[PDB]
Amino acid sequence: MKKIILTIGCPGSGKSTWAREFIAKNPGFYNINRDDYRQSIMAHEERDEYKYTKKKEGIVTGMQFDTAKSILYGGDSVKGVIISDTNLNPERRLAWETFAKEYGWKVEHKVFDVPWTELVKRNSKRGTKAVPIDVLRSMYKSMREYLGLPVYNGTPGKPKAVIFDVDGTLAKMTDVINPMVVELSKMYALMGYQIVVVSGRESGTKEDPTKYYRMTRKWVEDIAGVPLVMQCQREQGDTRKDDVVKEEIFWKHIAPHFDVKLAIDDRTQVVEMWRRIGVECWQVASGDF
Amino acid sequence: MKKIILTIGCPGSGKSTWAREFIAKNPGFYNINRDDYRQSIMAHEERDEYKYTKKKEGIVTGMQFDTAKSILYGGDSVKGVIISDTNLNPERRLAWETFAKEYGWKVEHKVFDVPWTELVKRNSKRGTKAVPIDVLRSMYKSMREYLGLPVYNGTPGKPKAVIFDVDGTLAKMTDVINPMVVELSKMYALMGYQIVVVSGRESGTKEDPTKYYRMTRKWVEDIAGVPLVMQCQREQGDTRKDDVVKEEIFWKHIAPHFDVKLAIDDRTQVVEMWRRIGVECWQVASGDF
Amino acid sequence: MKKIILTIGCPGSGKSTWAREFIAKNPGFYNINRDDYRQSIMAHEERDEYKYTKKKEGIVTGMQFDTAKSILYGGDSVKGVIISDTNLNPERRLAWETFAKEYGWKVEHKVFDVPWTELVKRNSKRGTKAVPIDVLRSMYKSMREYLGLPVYNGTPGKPKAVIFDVDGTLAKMTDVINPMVVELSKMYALMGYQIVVVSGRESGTKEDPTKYYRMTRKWVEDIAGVPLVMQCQREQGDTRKDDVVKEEIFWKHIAPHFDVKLAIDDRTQVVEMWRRIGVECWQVASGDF
Amino acid sequence: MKKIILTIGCPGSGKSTWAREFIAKNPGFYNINRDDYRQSIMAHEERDEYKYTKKKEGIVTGMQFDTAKSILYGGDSVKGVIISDTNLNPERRLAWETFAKEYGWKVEHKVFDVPWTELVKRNSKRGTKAVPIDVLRSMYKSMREYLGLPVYNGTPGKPKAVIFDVDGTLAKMTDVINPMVVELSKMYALMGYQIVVVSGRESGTKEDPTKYYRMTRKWVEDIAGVPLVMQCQREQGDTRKDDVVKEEIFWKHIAPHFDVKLAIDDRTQVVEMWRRIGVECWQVASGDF
Ligand SMILES: [Ca+2]
Ligand SMILES: [Ca+2]
Ligand SMILES: [Ca+2]
Ligand SMILES: [Ca+2]
Repeated sequence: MKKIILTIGCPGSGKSTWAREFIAKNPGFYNINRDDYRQSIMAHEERDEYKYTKKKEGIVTGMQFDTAKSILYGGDSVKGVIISDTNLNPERRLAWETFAKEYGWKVEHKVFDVPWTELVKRNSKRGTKAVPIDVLRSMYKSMREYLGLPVYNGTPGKPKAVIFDVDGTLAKMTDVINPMVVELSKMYALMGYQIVVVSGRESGTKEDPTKYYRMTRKWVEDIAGVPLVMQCQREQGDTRKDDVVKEEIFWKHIAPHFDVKLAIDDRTQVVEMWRRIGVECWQVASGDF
Repeated sequence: MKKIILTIGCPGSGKSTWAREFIAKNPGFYNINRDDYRQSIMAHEERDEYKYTKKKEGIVTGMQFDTAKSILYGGDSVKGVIISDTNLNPERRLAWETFAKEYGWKVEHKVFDVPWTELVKRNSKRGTKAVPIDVLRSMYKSMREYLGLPVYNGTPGKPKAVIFDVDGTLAKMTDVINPMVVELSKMYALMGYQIVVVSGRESGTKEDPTKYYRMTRKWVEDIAGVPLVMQCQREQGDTRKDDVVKEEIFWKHIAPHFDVKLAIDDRTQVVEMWRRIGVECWQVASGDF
Repeated sequence: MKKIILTIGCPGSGKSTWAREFIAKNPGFYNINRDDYRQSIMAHEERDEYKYTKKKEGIVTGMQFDTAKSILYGGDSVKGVIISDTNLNPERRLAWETFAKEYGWKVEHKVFDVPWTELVKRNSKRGTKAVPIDVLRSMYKSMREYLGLPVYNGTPGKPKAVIFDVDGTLAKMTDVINPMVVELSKMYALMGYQIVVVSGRESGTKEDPTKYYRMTRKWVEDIAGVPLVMQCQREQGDTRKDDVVKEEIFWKHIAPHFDVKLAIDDRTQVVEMWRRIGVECWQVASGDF
Repeated sequence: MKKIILTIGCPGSGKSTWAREFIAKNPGFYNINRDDYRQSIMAHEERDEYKYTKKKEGIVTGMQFDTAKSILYGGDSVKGVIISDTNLNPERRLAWETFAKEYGWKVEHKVFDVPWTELVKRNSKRGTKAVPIDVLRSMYKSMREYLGLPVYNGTPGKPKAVIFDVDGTLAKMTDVINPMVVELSKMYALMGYQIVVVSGRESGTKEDPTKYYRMTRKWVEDIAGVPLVMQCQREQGDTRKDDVVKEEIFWKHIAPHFDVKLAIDDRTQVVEMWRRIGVECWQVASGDF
């Protein structure tokens, strides 16, 4: 049975580099792509900015299926076709499976799951064919939904709480307290909120695995006076992205003991994470690092 | 007297497009540029990512002055040279004036002041030679300092206050209140803070110039219950960027009656503005629109 | 009646620059193109070299008509479509007219006739999407056939003859004779051939309109000893390409009095011309100027 | 002693791809290049066509040595510099050795000898930064002079002769004779010239190593009636370029028994070869294959 391969990825994920790579080695497959159709029918030049239209889209979609059927109804040399689109919308993925249903073709998937941070890096350098930051975020959001990744919906029972970062949030860089924010934690203290403190600093070093955890705990507790309830920090020896560390700490140490209602941070890649998993977050300062 | 033209702009401002344009029409001038030297001495290809080095920089700087003196000490056909760099660091601008001092050349300036928002648009589409978002912000920050633009340092006397946006901040889009944030305004109400409300919505329409100001004032005051003290909104008929509107409203209506200690918003271009002028700001949600 | 515009041109003629230009101003038309389809179905990157296949072509053609019918059978907003291909093969042009026949659409033409020399200039600088020199020549050859331009088939009656250029052919640059070639003219003298001499040098200058014609005639006749029968040269004040001058001189002064059986030259652009119009030609030296 | 590496190659030879490759692995070296300086001082954009000037050149040269001395008189970390230019002019190569002489640096060479045919292939696809065909030929001509490759100056003693190709020269493609050319051989027969015939066709096949040599010899001798004196053809099993085959046959079988005064061919790559080695050649037809 001839196959129809759908690539599943956000722009910059690797879909195309793969499609060409593949097709080159597997003579028999052929590439079909929206971006290409979108540019060709406008005779656009690489540096042009395509304008969105419901009309042009229909056209483009039509061009896809028609070419699909048209290349899949050829010589017994045709192994199948690749749809190197983002394919992140489900109603669209379904559309393909149904279409391949009433013609006798199977549908396969080739995923290109790349970390948010890496997608952003490439996007910015995509240039013209780059994609706005707000659409990349949504894309990735749909990719998380396709992968099944979790979204925190709360925690019935346990007390509500606000999370605070240390570097750049409560502290400004033996640094000095960031007034307005430290006050915040103390105001959420009045209200009746539990205050969990968090930090991406390594707990300590090889020989003193808590050197920094201790130095931080001291600071927070004796210079900032943050009435915390629980403090968490990156374990010594962890070289994974801040992105990933704080999520893991949230799920394994926070989520199951608190009803998180807010998170305060400054680092963009972290703030971006809190919001994906379903946790409101306020960035207290420009943090593009 | 031969001249040495320094272009003053952030990347994407227009420096180079101008330099080539100019030189083409004014036979006699010659271009000198860091970026070019930085790429040539590494034999880099357009798509390569140059790595920063204090050593390589020295080299590059040396290449500049040497070529400067070398092209300015030529035939009486040489009108002068253009330094198409960002030239935003002052210690560097001075260096040129002193150098041109001890050789008999005058220093001229050609400014390319482009709105932040426009710089960001182009940067993202610059591709490889694009520049990280954090360095663009600093660049622009230096450009504001060179232009003399104001930076709010506070207001001795008048009462302290926090500013709140409406669309997407206090309200989520007859929309519904955004819980955590509306609570914030009320908590800053306890403390003893004056709460100024702000909005980029047009006050009203041609015939009803306050239709929206009224609809907003009602909402804020009777559904959100925000104990504001002053409400400001974009005057009907204003088609300038949100960026620009709220700054103007700040300087002409807020700054002179309040000691602003914080601003709450969600729209990135606005949050970016509050911080340039020296006003802490917390983004309560992803707002890349 | 909806229209289907076929652009007629060799690559580099201007087809695409026009299509985009047009479509931008005439909202309603849409671009369809082989090159685009050829690259998309291979997921090729700009710098890749497509490999020709009878199979892939069929595919591409199918993609054209299908999209043609598919975009021409849409909303009453669709004015028509543009086929920005070379469309130089007639069997192909016919195919379109017949197709548009059995659907109710008219076929229009938009020609982009550019001089050979200019096509070659652009081609070389086309880079990757450039086209081999032998295919450009054929293309252009088909364009001449579409324009109706003449092809010399001979001249029944008048005596046979060989044409010789002067600069770089009979003479090497008061220059000195090019031995082997001057001998040639004299050998074609034995055989029984009439020898017509030709030159792209201006006959003379403003005030002495024959200064060079005379200087040449002297040389040819008294240092080279070429037993010519007729000498022709570029009239003083003619700034048109050598290409064009010698063709005009051929048709208006040579073709009607001689049965040309060969032409000797060295300048590529001229040799290229002699052969298009149906005249054998031998290049006696590298002449890429 | 610090080194100054001169790359020796025609454009497209590989100089730059190598320089970047090298420098990346050998931290300590730095690239200096004319092309870069030539573009930077005009603020040209990739797609611009630089205009040659004796003035701008001086500038560029000055920029080289100055940067050379300037980067070679730095920290003990500087291993040396690479001059990724064509460096094909000798007066220029000398200039470097003398310069590095009066400063204490040694001069090294890194050659990039690529076949003519391959240089032409890449050039055409170089695009903007491509180089005219006439300058490539000269470049390569200088490269042959630097490599020491031979240039035939004649053969005192042995009889003079003209060489003729078969495919496309004497024959037009059991093909049919090309009238005007076959007549030529017979006319050079009168004069008193020896006629050597040559062919790039394989002599024969695996089992019949002369099948084609015989078929050709028959044709030439009994249908064209060419009064040859010696026939040479590509030995069965030789898959090297026509370019290379005929040169080898010339040096090992022709040059030492004849005083070649002309060669007739049609294939461009072959005609290009005859002329490099110092043998006049006439292309009888467009042969870009
Ligand atoms: Ca932080
Ligand atoms: Ca808002
Ligand atoms: Ca000539
Ligand atoms: Ca041949």
